[PDB]
Amino acid sequence: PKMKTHKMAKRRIKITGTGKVMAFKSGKRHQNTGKSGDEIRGKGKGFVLAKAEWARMKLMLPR
Amino acid sequence: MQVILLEPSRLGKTGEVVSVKDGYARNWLIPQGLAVSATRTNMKTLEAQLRS
Amino acid sequence: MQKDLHPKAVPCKIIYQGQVVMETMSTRPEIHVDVWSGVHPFWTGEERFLDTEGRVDKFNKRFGDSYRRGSKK
Amino acid sequence: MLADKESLIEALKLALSTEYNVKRNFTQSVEIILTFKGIDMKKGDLKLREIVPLPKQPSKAKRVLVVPSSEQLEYAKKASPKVVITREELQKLQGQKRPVKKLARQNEWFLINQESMALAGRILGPALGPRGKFPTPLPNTADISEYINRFKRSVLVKTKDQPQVQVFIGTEDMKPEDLAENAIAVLNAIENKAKVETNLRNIYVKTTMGKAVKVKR
RNA sequence: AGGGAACUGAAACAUCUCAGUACCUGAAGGAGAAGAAAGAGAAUUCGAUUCCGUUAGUAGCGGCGAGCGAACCCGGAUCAG
RNA sequence: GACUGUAAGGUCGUUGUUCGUGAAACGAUGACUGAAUCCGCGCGGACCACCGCGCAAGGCUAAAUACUCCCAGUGACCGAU
RNA sequence: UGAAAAACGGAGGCGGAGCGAAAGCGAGUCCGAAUAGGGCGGCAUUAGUACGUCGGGCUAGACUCGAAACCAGGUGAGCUA
RNA sequence: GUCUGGCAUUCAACGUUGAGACGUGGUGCGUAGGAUAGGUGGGAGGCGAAGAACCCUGGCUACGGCUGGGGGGAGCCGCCGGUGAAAUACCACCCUCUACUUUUUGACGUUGUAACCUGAAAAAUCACUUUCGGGGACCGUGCUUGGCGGGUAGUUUGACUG
Repeated sequence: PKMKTHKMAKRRIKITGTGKVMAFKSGKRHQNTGKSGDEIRGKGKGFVLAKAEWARMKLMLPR
Repeated sequence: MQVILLEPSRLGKTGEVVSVKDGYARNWLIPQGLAVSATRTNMKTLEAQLRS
Repeated sequence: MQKDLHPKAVPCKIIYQGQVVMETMSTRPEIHVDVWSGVHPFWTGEERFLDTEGRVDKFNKRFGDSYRRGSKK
Repeated sequence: MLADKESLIEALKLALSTEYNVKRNFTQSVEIILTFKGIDMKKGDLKLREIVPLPKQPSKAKRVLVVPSSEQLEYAKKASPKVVITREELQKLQGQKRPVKKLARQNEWFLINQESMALAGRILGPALGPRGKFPTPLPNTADISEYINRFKRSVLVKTKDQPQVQVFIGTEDMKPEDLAENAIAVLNAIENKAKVETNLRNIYVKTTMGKAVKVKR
């Protein structure tokens, strides 16, 4: 019995193997976006640090 | 059902597949001398009630 | 027992549980209701197999004027 | 499949009477005309342009014009249509002006040999907008003659812009009751070929020059 | 089948989970219930219900919250009018 | 052996279904529509186009799945608060 | 089969190159005008997995108990009326 | 619960504004075409004792058109015509579009009787009510709506805290 929380079963979930796990960086986007130009090139699996223990109950059985 | 008619004295007399009233032929137009169709005699006696 | 309509009747299901002004648009609604009811038809009749008194229905006399059992009133 | 065999009975078979038609000099033909609802013609479903000849052999019905060659001339006139030429000895319909409209207006079906799509095509064929005529092929045989007969007495339904299922079929003096299967080999026949099944408007039928009748579902 | 709440959880909290559950009332055999059809599937295949086996604990659902959860491939009892 | 074994889709309000119902056909109801009527008709998750299959119309189907009042026999339990 | 069994059994999922919304791509990878960068097959590399007791946790009241309060049904009102 | 709208157990008619269809059909000014064109198949003969060339004349004209009668009473129209996106009438014609001879539809007001209920006759307040007076589409149930409503319900009502 495991539900796998589908929401945060989307986003980053894919596993790596024998190195480091992914994440999501997430900036602000949306409106008034007329400035900045760096994270503009930095968005996807923005690694957090190591807090990927919570997320597991999100999914971990036949993706 | 098929309406039809033969007993006149009120709006023509011939037969027809039209029902002005809300289906109330046989509920008032039968217990006072009428009939107003209620059988199958209009797939006979509607071909077989006009010849010569 | 000479209560419900001889035909088929309606009762024994039917509830509510609707909302109050909100149908997916601005703000997720609450709920507010969640209760019981039921439905019944009407009168007028003549005869069919097994005479007692009469109850009939609504949508059971309109086209219900063929499957008789012995009558002509 | 407008209807089964029993459809063109009381629909297309009436001319002998009084108040109805007219007692002319010679017996006429029969007409089939309907009345449609609106118009639509370029992506879906109209324009009936089929290959529907006729089994039985009537009389001088429609006319044909042939542009064979020099080895297929006389053997392409066994029906006395209008006029047939050859190949080389045929360059009169590409010089004048008005006289050109005398070999395309009164010729219903065509029987042009497969070796003539220009000498008579854009000159007296697909150019006829109103009449709606064009060139059609022939069977695959080293002989071209009988196909001429099995094509004139035929009946075509030109596509254009008229709200009516015009379905010529022959005449009316011999045995009009010959619709035992010939009439069934025209409209009703087209059902294992075309792509149809439901939705055209009402169906009408009538006499020639008198009044109009009706059909049924 | 007529049948219908509810303490709880969401760390409180009307859609919700309990669910159609407590209870009432009707039926017969110790078998009734779905079960041979205006059908499931999907490569241009396969027939009669249900159960568990495996999937899928996937798709979806969803104060988008906990949460409920088929069909795609599978066994036998049965592969019978 | 005594009988004779072959005469309804739909709209609006909604319950369910996994689907809290809305970006979706499908069970059905509250008042309105009983059309199609056969190469016509039911849907593939609204519709367009083509395919797939099934045809108003009423049920029987034992066998297993799930049950545990009684009759033998059977288990690394208690011990007559 | 049968007072053990058991081989027979790929329904099947987990490990498995990955990344990418995914598509799809590809032993290399999302950016677009792309030697400079985070992850990866990679790699001075475990590619593993199943049984058991067991670290925490989990689907359940399932560490037990102590609350006045909400409900279905049913019982007398000979208590005060 | 109570206040309001929607269809049926409320039938022909009647003074009716609106509305859909069937029927004739029916506005269209690119010269010219006997003639000012978004039309097809059939076609050899179209109109006329239900009165047809021609004239007077009244109504919407960006100046095309929609009808009668009478004045003249037995005379006007298809084909080798041209040009036009097309040659035509007779049976049809969809478009922005119309006034009725029929039908259906909120109706406002008016007679009658087929839902219904209140006063005699057969064991007398129900149940049949037999001819019942009666008024009659009203009273009302259904699903939907708005308002009110602590009548009833689940919760919040935040917390901090020298």
